Amino acid sequence: MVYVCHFENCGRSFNDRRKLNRHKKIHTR
Ligand SMILES: [Zn+2]
Repeated sequence: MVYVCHFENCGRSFNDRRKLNRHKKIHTR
């Protein structure tokens, strides 16, 4: 349904897992 990348500085809301599974790159390496 909805997914909120409320990381230790982020806060991005998304309406599918694919948007989060691609946003995760902004928190990779
Ligand atoms: Zn995030």
